[PDB]
Amino acid sequence: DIPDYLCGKISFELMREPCITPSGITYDRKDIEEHLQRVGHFNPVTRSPLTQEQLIPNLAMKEVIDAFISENGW
Amino acid sequence: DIPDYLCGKISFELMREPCITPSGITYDRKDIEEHLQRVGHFNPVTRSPLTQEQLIPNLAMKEVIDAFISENGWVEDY
Amino acid sequence: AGLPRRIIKETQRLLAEPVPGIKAEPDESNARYFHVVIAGPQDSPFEGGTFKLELFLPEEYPMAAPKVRFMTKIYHPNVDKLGRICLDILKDKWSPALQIRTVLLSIQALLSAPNPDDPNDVAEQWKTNEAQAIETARAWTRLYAMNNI
Amino acid sequence: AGSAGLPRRIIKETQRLLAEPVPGIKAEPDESNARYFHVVIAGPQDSPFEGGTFKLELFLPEEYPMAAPKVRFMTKIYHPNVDKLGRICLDILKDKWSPALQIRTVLLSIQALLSAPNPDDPNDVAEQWKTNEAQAIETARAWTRLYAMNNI
Amino acid sequence: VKVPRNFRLLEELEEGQKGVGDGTVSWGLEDDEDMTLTRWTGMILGPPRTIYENRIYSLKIECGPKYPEAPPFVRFVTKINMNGVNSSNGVVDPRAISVLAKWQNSYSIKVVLQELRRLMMSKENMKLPQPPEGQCYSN
Amino acid sequence: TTGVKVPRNFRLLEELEEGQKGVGDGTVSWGLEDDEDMTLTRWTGMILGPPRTIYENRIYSLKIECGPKYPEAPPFVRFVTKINMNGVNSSNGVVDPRAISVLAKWQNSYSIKVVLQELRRLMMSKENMKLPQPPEGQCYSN
Repeated sequence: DIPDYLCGKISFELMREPCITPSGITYDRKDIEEHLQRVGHFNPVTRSPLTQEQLIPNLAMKEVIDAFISENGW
Repeated sequence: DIPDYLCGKISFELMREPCITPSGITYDRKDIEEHLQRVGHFNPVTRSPLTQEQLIPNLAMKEVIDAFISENGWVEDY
Repeated sequence: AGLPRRIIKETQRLLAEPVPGIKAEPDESNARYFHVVIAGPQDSPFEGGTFKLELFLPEEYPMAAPKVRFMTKIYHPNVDKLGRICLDILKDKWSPALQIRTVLLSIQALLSAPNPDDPNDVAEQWKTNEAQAIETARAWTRLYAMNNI
Repeated sequence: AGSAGLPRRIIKETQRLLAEPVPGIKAEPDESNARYFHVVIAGPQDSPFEGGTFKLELFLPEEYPMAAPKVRFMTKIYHPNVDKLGRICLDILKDKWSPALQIRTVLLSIQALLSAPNPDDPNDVAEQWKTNEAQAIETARAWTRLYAMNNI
Repeated sequence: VKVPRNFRLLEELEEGQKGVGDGTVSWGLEDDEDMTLTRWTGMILGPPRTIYENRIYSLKIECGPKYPEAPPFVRFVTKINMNGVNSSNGVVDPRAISVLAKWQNSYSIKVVLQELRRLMMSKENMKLPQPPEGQCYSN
Repeated sequence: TTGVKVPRNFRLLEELEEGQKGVGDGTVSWGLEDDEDMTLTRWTGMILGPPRTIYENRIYSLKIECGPKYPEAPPFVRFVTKINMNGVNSSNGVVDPRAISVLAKWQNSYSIKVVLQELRRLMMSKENMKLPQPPEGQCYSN
């Protein structure tokens, strides 16, 4: 139970600072970020183009997490 | 049952079709498309200029939702 | 009541826990209609009194603003002879993300923050004679606010 | 010296794999080294590699997942994308690599290659593949008996 | 959706400051302090091709606590000979004025004020000799 | 946090490439014996004489063996070309990892490229410089 949905797509654990991407994909902020200065400007999952300006704080998944955390804290 | 965090910042029900916005707020798709032709091309909540094309789907949530519609298991759409 | 959920939901939360100062309630078989009572803000020209208003949600709401109107008389640079309150969220400036609790709040800040830098006569007066209108205010609150049902 | 020290991503991938294993591949980290995996891919029915079974071996370099993992074949196979050293040719092993992919994905492509031998990369095995298919199959079918049959 | 007496009146109000431009019918709170917004003035110009020919006729209209469910009272300040305009004192008979008589909660002050102006046209009354202009009702 | 040891095979592949890509000068060099050898065990290397020494330009050529614990353990090295040199056996050319230091204290960070160059730094030790060689291009018999 850390259901898969609450996970970095790169990092694979629980998201601490969820941000979402024009194609609509959510990452842990840190990771997506590494990924961008280190493997290059593009969305890891859609290969669509991409940069660090274009990342948006997915505040509603922060709450899903927030919730889920105390209620279970891991 | 519906936690808040799974609802419209405008419909107040549980979202069928979440979108997130530039400053980054989610609302059900039918609702904010409406706000955007009935009330104004700005964000309900932050009110930065905001168009419908700036909307992104928020598939993460799309899932947290389904998750929940199965587990908690309540009330209907689709 | 056959009637949008968002409303039912806004209702329970308001009753099941309403607001420091303010009484709100729907009305039997006009479920869109609410009778409401602001406390005179403490330390406010209207301190004493207690203020009848009414609200209603029109069909287009939350797309449209909720219609709002004081029932009681009150000197106030943004209440007029008929209690047409005026207040950006209420005319042009409204979003649907805001709600009834939000408007109840803003009328209520509204009492203690009166805004004359608007300006209407009470517009003039009230600025040009800042504690001079508060007698008026207080008096009024005194005549109309206190001992009304 | 304990076991981890290891990234949590890696622990987790490892552990999903032992749990729901890909069908027809065995893969298992080296008890000595927690980054190296011992792979065995079975040769896909109706491919020319059908009867046999093939050792491969995977590794996590340090920056995984910002860097792909390493794979190669260790039985010998005849196929346009594996060289005589077992090096594998896969876009995702070069620079279609994304951190969103992973060990399981990598295993899955590699067995798909066993299915859908990609003759034009552009090497001589590839030539012979496009020029002469029949022999090209025959010959893999045969190596498969020569070397990839009961390395048991 | 059920619009209750007050805003529904508040509607007519503001409404009544824009108009129908097109001159004719027109209306008004009688005194803006009257939060109950009980009493109102009206105002209807003549039909042309009629004895009513551009005449400024003032009415007063009252809406009681149940409007617009119930009709409102209407009556006439400026004298008029017109079917169902009591001509001792201007009061309008609602039996006899089908808008009032068959009244709908959808109706209102523009509505009634307009309908008389239809009825002034009526063969009924475009005849009918009139009181001398703008003399009228004592009370 | 430091970390991660490369296994044998992928470390070999690397020396494989490095080995065929550059090289400094033509100075030392290695590649596989058999390039069909998936086990990657046996290699060849070659080194030239350094300047100013008696070894001055002949080209030596060596054989390397990497076993299973490479590179945690060093590889076996012998000369094919006959050499007269402290560390090397004059009968069969076999380097004696004892006594010969890179071998004798191996790091797992070491590689064939390194050994080759080390053999050559040593062709400048003063103990080895002026010793009489055997005739250019003979090889140890076997």
